[PDB]
Amino acid sequence: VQLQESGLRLSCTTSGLTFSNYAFSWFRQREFVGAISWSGGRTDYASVKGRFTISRDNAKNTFYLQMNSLDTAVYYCAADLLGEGSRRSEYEYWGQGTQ
Amino acid sequence: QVQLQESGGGLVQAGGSLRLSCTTSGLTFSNYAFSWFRQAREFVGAISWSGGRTDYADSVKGRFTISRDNAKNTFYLQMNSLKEDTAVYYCAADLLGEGSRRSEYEYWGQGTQVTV
Amino acid sequence: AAEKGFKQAFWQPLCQVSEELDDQPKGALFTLQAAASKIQKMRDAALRASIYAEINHGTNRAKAAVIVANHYAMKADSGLEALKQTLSSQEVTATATASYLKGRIDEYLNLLLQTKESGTSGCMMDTSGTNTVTKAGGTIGGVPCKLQLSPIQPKRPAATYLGKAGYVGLTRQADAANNFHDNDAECRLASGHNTNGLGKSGQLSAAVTMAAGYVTVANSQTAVTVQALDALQEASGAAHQPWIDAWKAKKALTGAETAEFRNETAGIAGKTGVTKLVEEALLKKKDSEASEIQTELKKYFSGHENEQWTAIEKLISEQPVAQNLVGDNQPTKLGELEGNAKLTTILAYYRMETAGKFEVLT
Amino acid sequence: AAEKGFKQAFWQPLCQVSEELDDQPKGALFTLQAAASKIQKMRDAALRASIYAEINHGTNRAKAAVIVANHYAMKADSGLEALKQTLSSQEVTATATASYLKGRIDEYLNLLLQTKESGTSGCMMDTSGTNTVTKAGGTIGGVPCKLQLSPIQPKRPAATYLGKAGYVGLTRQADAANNFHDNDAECRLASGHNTNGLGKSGQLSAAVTMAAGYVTVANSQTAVTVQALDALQEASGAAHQPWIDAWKAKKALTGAETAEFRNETAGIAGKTGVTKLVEEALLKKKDSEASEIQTELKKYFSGHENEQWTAIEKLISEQPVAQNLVGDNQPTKLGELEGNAKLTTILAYYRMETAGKFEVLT
Ligand SMILES: *[C@@H]1O[C@H](CO)[C@@H](O[C@@H]2O[C@H](CO)[C@@H](O[C@@H]3O[C@H](CO)[C@@H](O)[C@H](O[C@H]4O[C@H](CO)[C@@H](O)[C@H](O)[C@@H]4O)[C@@H]3O)[C@H](O)[C@H]2NC(C)=O)[C@H](O)[C@H]1NC(C)=O
Ligand SMILES: *[C@@H]1O[C@H](CO)[C@@H](O[C@@H]2O[C@H](CO)[C@@H](O[C@@H]3O[C@H](CO)[C@@H](O)[C@H](O)[C@@H]3O)[C@H](O)[C@H]2NC(C)=O)[C@H](O)[C@H]1NC(C)=O
Ligand code: NA
Ligand code: NA
Repeated sequence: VQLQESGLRLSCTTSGLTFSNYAFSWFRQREFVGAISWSGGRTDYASVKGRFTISRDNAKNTFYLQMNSLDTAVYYCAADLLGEGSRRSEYEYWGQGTQ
Repeated sequence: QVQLQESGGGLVQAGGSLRLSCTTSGLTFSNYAFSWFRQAREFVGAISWSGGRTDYADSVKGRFTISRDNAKNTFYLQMNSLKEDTAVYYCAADLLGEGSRRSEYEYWGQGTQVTV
Repeated sequence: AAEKGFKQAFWQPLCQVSEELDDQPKGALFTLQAAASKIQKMRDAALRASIYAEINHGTNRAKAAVIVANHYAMKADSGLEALKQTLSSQEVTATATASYLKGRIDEYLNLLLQTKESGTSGCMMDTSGTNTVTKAGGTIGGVPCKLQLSPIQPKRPAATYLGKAGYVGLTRQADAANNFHDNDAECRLASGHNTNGLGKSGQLSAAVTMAAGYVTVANSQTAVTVQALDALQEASGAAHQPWIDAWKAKKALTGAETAEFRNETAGIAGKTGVTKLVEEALLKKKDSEASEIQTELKKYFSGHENEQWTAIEKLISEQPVAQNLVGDNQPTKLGELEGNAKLTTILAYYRMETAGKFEVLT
Repeated sequence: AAEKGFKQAFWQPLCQVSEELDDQPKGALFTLQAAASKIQKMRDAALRASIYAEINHGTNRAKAAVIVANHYAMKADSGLEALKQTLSSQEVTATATASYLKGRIDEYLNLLLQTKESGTSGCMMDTSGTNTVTKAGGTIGGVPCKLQLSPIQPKRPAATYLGKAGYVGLTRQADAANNFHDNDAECRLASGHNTNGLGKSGQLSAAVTMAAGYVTVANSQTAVTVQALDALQEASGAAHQPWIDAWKAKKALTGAETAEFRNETAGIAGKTGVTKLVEEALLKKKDSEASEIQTELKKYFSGHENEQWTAIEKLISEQPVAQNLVGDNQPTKLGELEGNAKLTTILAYYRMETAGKFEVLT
């Protein structure tokens, strides 16, 4: 499986994973940025509340970080099976990061 | 589609023995209970899906035995003391069944003729 | 005439088979996904009934719902076992045999397509034997013939060119010299003799078969012969075995259509799991008469026919859950909720509620 | 020399690939069955925990068992969703692409094998270019090469000849005229020119590719050329696309090894479903502090580490069921029972018992 960051609006696109089974979070460096639940019904934000927005598109296997009023750091995405969108969760998969 | 295929029937002298087989294709054999019926329709015998329970009709008890070989997808009737036993014999399958003549059978074979 | 290139009557039926084999992996994916989807629908119904039984604990309606839940859970369980033992092997075997045969056909057709000397002389000729054909898009002389395995997306299984009896278009050919071979087009792949065919200093040592044993190319100056494949029987070790293998594997497919995956309409006592559960949990006896089962079913379903089962399922589907357990403005009636993981955690909530109420009451 | 038959250095690497591709469908069956088996193991543990909870209502451990049951049920649910949405396509695609490519290779190798004039002159020669090779059991000239798709039984495929980087043995060829072609063996499949190759009255109008674009047969009197396939990159529309497709599909496979199918060893609070269930069903708050979760877990598990989860699982596994629910003299401990359908009906029995308790308590 692979989580691949891209992109300001960051994207994280998965391969080899059932995207709809997973909650997703953004981290940066290590600090938490934001999280979305597996169902997408819950979001939690860190320093960034009101400037960044997290979203998911299950049909495109992509999770997004929309950043307004800009942090500098490497941003990493992480996946949490059936997670509720919490920074305290155990993350099973992580990306390589984007600057 | 799913097939239950009986074989082994024929003309047999009274008092002897005969083995009937029922082999399935297209079905998860281990998910099903299996029964024999006959029509000269009446129940002959049944085995539970687990193989742990068998039931025989009064007319065949002590003469016929039944067994299953999951590895070969095959259900057997061992007929002994053949006599009144002349009929077409049919095998039938019952999903997760307990081996009962009263169950609803989802699949039926085409029958094999036994003439004593 | 013998030793000449092949008119469309020869190769078009092979293109038709190739294009249909291309759909076998699509149908395998469709069937595997359909099986899982049906298992998930059984599990959802089991979970709705289980949740209803927790909410309505201590009632005859709840005991009916325990019977309903057991029925659907057993179906979901048996469907997963069938997916594991039977469907997975069926669909992998159909995918592999069809794709392998398609590769054999496509390599042969692609060879004919490229083996030409001009627009009028080559191995792959049009209907009349006037021009050699060319591939453009996924077509060869207008015939759908991609000579590639297409990207795999689910597509409902169908059968036209390969069916229960065999390959409908691959019939006995009584006059290959005139119906398959052109009069003029040159093609060394049409014989093994050295003058007009594959031999160099002399004829090939034996006949050569091509397209997984479909066509026999003699080592003398004579027309090809083809296997009739429209009325197949099971065989082993045949020269054209891959054709038999793909036919047998396709014919074997049952799809997600066996009893594990289908709902039942034969009354309550005969529904999967019902009589055994009544015997084991309610009568607490190993044997039962039909009248004893009917008496229990009257108590919990008010009858033993499909209509009484449907009526309990309607009560289950209409039962609301606590608003806190779903999103804002989202439906709360069990029948409007779907998804195994979603219903599983709702059941956990109500099991926790039951445990706490049991503690308080005792 | 140009336009002569092919020595073993040319075709043996194709046999090696064809043999390894033959195993890809075996790996698909292995993984599809492994995924179902692992889901079933998760479901069995959910059912055991559920049964323990029904039996032991009134104790704190019964609520721990509700949490355990929810964890395993969510794992079983998510594994089935992964099997449906991800693994089925992966394994069908690997089966189809590998089998199709194998069909393309095998049709070409079978053509070379048959296109010979004598025991010393033909298209398929031994290592030294002395003898033509023959099919012998499952070999060609002793090289494993079956040129058949073998019966499919579950097995993990090797990755010796098709690995993460590409086809290790299909490297750049620096001197095909001397290393691939014999000096004397005649073979009209080695060129498209008419004197020694496939042309009849003149050369073929263009180069011909064979084996799904691997080998290019020129229309002049010159040696073949081959694609280097040992360092592949993702591409589309390539002349050798089937090689890329099989490589990409095999490298993509995860097996039944993603998080849904594996048990977790990172403490209780971080285990799938646990924190959310504690928040929703026990604290009844939307967001919790880590210490609040630990306090609840202490009440029910006596701790929050793996060892306390294992201890509750031991209580669950040791719990006996009623002897009438199993055969005479048969095991009764939940941990000695397995099979989803079997455990499902045992849960139904204990749910019926619970219904009987609440009927009086209320
Ligand atoms: C994820 O982990 C769970 C928890 O371990 C696991 O469920 C367990 O599965 C096994 C069956 O594979 C159940 O049975 C145990 O099996 C092992 C191995 O065969 C035995 O050694 C055990 O025996 C001990 O325990 C028995 C009962 O306490 C004793 O009678 C015996 O003498 C031994 O002391 C035992 O039979 C086990 O009960 C479950 N556990 C639960 C809570 O259900 C699950 O299968 C794993 N998932 C995957 C996908 O692997
Ligand atoms: C086997 O049959 C059962 C019973 O019909 C199926 O479960 C049922 O599934 C349907 C959805 O397909 C649920 O229907 C709901 O009805 C209301 C209308 O009142 C509507 O608002 C919803 O959108 C939905 O259509 C129904 O609740 C549900 N019943 C139970 C008891 O859970 C089951 O899916 C069938 N199995 C298969 C494999 O098809
Ligand atoms: Na996690
Ligand atoms: Na039945």
